Amino acid sequence: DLQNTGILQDLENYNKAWNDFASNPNENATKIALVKASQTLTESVNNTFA
Amino acid sequence: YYGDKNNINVVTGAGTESPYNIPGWDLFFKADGDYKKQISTNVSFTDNRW
Repeated sequence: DLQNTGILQDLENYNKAWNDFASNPNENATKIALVKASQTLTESVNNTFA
Repeated sequence: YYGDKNNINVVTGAGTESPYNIPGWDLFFKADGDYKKQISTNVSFTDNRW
């Protein structure tokens, strides 16, 4: 348990990012940061899967 | 009016949104249905012996 072992936390960080994108839906900046939370989250999965 | 008519919304649910505004039309051109027509003659009337 890396405290909710990292990758299970990647989603939560990624979960909250939608709250931010939800908070500013037209303001794309929230998407960008949210997109990174997507992209790192996927990579760690690939790395974990690896 | 220049805006959507959905509400600004945020999801916190097992299938729940959260609306927290009013679209601009709903003030700008909103049907305040309680009120009624005020119809008048543009002409005015008098005795005309004088």
